[PDB]
Amino acid sequence: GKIRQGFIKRVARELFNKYPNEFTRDFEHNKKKVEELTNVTSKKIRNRIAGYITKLVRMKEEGK
Amino acid sequence: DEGYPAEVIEIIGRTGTTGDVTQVKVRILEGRDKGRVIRRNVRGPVRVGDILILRETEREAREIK
Amino acid sequence: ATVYDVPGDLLVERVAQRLKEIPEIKPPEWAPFVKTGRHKERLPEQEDWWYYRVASILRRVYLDGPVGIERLRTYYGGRKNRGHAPERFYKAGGSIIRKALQQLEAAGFVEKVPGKGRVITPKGRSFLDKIATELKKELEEIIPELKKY
Amino acid sequence: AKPLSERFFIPHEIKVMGRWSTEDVEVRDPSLKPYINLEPRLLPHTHGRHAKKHFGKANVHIVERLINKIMRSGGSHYKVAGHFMRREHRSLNSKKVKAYEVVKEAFKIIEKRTGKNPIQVLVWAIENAAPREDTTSVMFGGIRYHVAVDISPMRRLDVALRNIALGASAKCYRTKMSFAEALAEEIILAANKDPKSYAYSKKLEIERIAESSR
Amino acid sequence: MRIIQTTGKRKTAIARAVIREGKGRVRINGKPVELVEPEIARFTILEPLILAGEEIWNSVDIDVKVQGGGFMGQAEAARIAIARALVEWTGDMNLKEKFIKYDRTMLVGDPRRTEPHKPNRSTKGPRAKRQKSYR
RNA sequence: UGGAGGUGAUUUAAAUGCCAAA
RNA sequence: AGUCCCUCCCGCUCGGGAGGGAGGCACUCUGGGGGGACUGCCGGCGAUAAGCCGGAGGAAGGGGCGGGCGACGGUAGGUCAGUAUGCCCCGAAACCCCCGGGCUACACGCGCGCUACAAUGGGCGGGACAAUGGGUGCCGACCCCGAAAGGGGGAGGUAAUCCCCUAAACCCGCCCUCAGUUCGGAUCGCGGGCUGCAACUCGCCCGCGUGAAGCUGGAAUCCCUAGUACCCGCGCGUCAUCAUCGCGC
Ligand SMILES: [Mg+2]
Ligand SMILES: [Mg+2]
Ligand SMILES: [Mg+2]
Ligand SMILES: [Mg+2]
Ligand SMILES: [Mg+2]
Ligand SMILES: [Mg+2]
Ligand SMILES: [Mg+2]
Ligand SMILES: [Mg+2]
Repeated sequence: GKIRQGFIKRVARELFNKYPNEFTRDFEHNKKKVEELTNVTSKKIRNRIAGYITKLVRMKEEGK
Repeated sequence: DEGYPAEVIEIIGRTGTTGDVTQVKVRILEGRDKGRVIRRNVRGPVRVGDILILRETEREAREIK
Repeated sequence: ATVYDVPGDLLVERVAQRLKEIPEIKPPEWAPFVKTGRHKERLPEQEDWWYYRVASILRRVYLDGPVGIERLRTYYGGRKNRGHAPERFYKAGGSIIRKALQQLEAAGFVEKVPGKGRVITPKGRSFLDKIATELKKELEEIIPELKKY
Repeated sequence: AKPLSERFFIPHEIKVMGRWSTEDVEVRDPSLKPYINLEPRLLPHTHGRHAKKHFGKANVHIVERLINKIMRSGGSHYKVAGHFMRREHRSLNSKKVKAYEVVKEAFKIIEKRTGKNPIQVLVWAIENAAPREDTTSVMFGGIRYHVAVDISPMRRLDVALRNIALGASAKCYRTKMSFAEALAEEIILAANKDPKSYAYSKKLEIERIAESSR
Repeated sequence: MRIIQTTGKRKTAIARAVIREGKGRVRINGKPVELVEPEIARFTILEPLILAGEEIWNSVDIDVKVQGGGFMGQAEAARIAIARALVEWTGDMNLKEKFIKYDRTMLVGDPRRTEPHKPNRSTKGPRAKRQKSYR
């Protein structure tokens, strides 16, 4: 089961609202931005957060 | 004496006492009733596009849920 | 052509046939009564197994010298059936190998490096390589791909 | 014994074991046609990379399938011709070299005795030994009953191969015949619909029982 | 004077191959490849050469040093090294395309390794267990 | 959403509770 | 691996090999740091959510694979014969030492295994390829003596340096040809050795001889989904000597 974790979602939503004009639909750009904007040390957690942020960006751009 | 080939076009679901049997829909390719579509029970792994060799083409499996 | 260019068993057979002309190679007096190791069960069946063993030892020294008695004993060991117990690996005896090496040295084919073992002399290397060349000349008539090597 | 030209054999074309071509082999049965792999290939040894994925065994050369089928003991937990055949330590399990040699010698014998391409004879045997209707069991009142069903092509191929292997294994057990000779004899008998073949008789019995319980 | 080196790995067997211009001589630890036994091992090494063709085969010399593993593991590592050396030396993508169709593992390798053993009949395997009794 | 009635059917066999708690 | 020098072999050397010294960090390896995979991309189902199914590219694809870590409680489950500990007992014996016995007995029932009942073999000669670990109360190369088990000297090693350490299944050639046998090796006789203060009760190894049941197993019943199961050997623990065991390769 590939179920996203709660704190991943929470931190991703907090980052998205704080800097709406900072993330694009590109995974690498979001990965670097997440690396620089937080104190996360685990490489896996960074990837999870960046992926969810990418999904959020493309979902809001589509307008739901 | 040699049977009739039929082609599987749809998978319905598993059945049997231990889930060993699959129910499918087949289309007759040769013989008296060529072109008709009937449902059958099959033992063994099966996928869409396979061809079965029926020894007679008048028995139809009872529908399962 | 060198020893590396021919199958081992054919070369051993040819060398064993050739070694019977060397006066210094003679089976010892206790040869007809012994086994070739504690892991065997019956006596050797060939009436001239001594020459085969000597030829094998010579080719062994050619390829892995310097080498001593103990490592050769390891090489000639094998699996033993122990009745109701599981099979196990065991080493071979020492008298056969030591006598063969001493006879080969007396023939001038090997020499002793102190503290290290025994190595092949130029005479022995020539003796082996000539037979290897002859065998390869015979062999490539039926395997044309060997003419390149 | 064996000539040096055979001990050191060098191939130059992509063909089965460097000795036989499968260009003219044809499969008559429409159902087994896409499940008998006959693509050009030199060495039939895929190192078991196919069992992981679903339907992965479809694209494995038929000769390697036979080699894997005979790489066994034979009679572990059911009786073949009225006997358990537990080979144990002397069994051929996990020795792919010996099975390879057995198959090669059997193919040589088949080609010598009939004068045809061995792969063609093998295809004919598996075509004749594959059943078309089977049965499944139900329980009522403490009694077991049979109900007739149909067989998918891949299971047909598996059953044919297993029965050929079992017949060959039974023929050489504690007799003067060797394994290669038994395999060749079984294949030849099955190709001619001879009842003395274990696989053909087994197929006939299976289909009879299935018919008598529609 | 071109010299190219390649590497192959297969379950603790390691092979290093060196390829250069030559006459068609291939040696495995100093032995000509035509004398490798048993036959099933010899055909494993020869497949990339047969696929490449006779013109390419007779124009190069290959020497392979392989250590570790067993007699079947060593042959496959040599096969991988030879295939990589061939595709790099000639540098044409038609041959590389042909190898992938025949056998992908020739170029990507095989990552399988043994699984460590576990208690309850450890010496047999990680999953085989002692027979269970109730009375 | 939650309730009250009616008509049909319902695939072999399958008994018992010692020791102990004291 | 490429380059240089010296020596020795072969078809007499155009060519092809093997050692040694210089020299090098290319390749393998060793071990610190970093990258890489996120349902990220594409098509469907579902609700447009959560997710699911199927493809591309990729060393790796959907907890990537294998392990460690076991919540609040219960089981009057096991352990006071590992250690800690209350109560009751012995307290000149139920405490402390020494000698000899026993735990190793044998009409019989049961658990887990090893060896077999043979050709998918037995014997003899020859040819190939490992990994994990361990070593100063120790590992011991190399030489000599002996038919074997073993015996007498003894380099190097407090160890990526020296040693245990040239595995077996597998391949090639010859004998045996379906037989209680050239299958099986239990049981017993004579002789030779090692450890130890001591080998009868009660140790392990070697040579010759002897040659039991067993010819595939009723009702029942166990393990296992991929480098997994089956088959084959090896290392460490225990250890003066002793492995059909445990944990690993
Ligand atoms: Mg050997
Ligand atoms: Mg045995
Ligand atoms: Mg394993
Ligand atoms: Mg209790
Ligand atoms: Mg006891
Ligand atoms: Mg015997
Ligand atoms: Mg005694
Ligand atoms: Mg018998």
